[PDB]
Amino acid sequence: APPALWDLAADKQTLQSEQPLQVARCTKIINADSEDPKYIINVKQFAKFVVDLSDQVAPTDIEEGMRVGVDRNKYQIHIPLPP
Amino acid sequence: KIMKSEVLRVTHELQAMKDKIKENSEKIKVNKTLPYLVSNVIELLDVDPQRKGKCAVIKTSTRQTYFLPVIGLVDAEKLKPGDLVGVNKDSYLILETLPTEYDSRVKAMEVDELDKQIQELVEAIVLPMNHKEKFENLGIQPPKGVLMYGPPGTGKTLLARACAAQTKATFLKLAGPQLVQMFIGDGAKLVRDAFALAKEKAPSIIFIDELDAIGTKRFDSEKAGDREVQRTMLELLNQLDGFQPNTQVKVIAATNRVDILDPALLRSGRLDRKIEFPMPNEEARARIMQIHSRKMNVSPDVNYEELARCTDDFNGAQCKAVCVEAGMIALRRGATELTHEDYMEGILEVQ
Amino acid sequence: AVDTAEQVYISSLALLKMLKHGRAGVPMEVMGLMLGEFVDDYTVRVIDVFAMPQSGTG
Repeated sequence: APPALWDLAADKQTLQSEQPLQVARCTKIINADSEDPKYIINVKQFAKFVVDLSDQVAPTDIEEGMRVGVDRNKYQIHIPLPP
Repeated sequence: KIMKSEVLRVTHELQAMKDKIKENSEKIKVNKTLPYLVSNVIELLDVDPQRKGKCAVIKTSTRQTYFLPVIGLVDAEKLKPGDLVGVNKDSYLILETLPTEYDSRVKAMEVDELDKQIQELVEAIVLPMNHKEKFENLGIQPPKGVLMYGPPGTGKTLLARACAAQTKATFLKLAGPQLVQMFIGDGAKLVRDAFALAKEKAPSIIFIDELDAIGTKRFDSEKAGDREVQRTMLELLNQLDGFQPNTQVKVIAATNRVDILDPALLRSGRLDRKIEFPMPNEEARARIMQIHSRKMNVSPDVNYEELARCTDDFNGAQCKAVCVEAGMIALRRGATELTHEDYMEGILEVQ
Repeated sequence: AVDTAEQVYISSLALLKMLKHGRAGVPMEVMGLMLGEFVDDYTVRVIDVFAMPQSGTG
């Protein structure tokens, strides 16, 4: 409880920080790319989804068979991740 | 010209149409831009009794079957049981159909960016990409299937691979055992998919090897493991006969041994060209070896007699291996330039 | 910092238009607008109600 005290006091701005980053599509993994505007992505539920690349992620930073964070609403990719 | 004065009104109506289609053609871009998932499409002809019967069978990736007819814009390559189709929310309609093939994996096999006989060969592979414009007047129909065979030790594989570089087109690699798998009924799918990629892509180069081993009809009646590539070849010939699209990109076949041959392989669409190799000469091999080694730095004094004489029943890849071997010890010799004796030394080394 | 009691007046117009909008209530996201005149602060009346064309953006 004492280590969680200062953190609980620091949990105040988390409400205002809750609006972004909150979206999770559960990290669907891609396969290949036929063309740059449209990419084919296969979720772990074995359902293939297609979405255009956002402006926040460079096309040169995309690797074949790489797991990245993807929005479950706008369906686009806000930020990638190292692992 | 008083009767032709009514044409102006018509043109005004037409340009008015062109002006009023701007919006409905504008909404297309924003509506069809992002299909949310991918579903499998299967064509099934229904009957309504215009009121013409039209329908289709859909399969979602979530394994939920729905109902829907055939709609969308003008279709050409569509209506085929393919995949990767555009779909909107709850609409389950069809907008953009793109074929990526099925189970992709077989397709990404590989990505590639003797004078008298090789002359005929070069002319043979060049002419379908060249003389097509002259084939109208002359009425000359280019051969499709070409059979390249001969005694072992020729090196025809890397020779044809070298000609593939001369074709400047894309080259593919398919072997005999690659057609043999644990599953069943793979032949039809493989052939149809390969022909699909050959239909969609550029006029690339397709070369298969070892058609003799997989084409064995096994005179002995006891047992054997593979009957599949037999009927696969039969179906291949069937599609190379009864199909008009066969005028499209050619498929090159090669056999190592002449012990097994199918009399039904004779046709324009099927195997046509037959060239036997009567113990290929030396000086020619020395010539192509010179062409291959012209890039590397070598002291420009060569008798060629020793290297031509010391080569007996050796492949082209083995000659390139002789060059490589000659380059191997030249590094530890301390010399920055390849010598003459290093060639024969390499010959006596690896062979 | 003053707040009163507001009550939304609904007529048969907006109701029926929202019923047609109910038939238009397909899973595809739709838009709509409401019009009226404000006599005062604590009362609100709606009269003119129509629909909007569908879009892929939602």
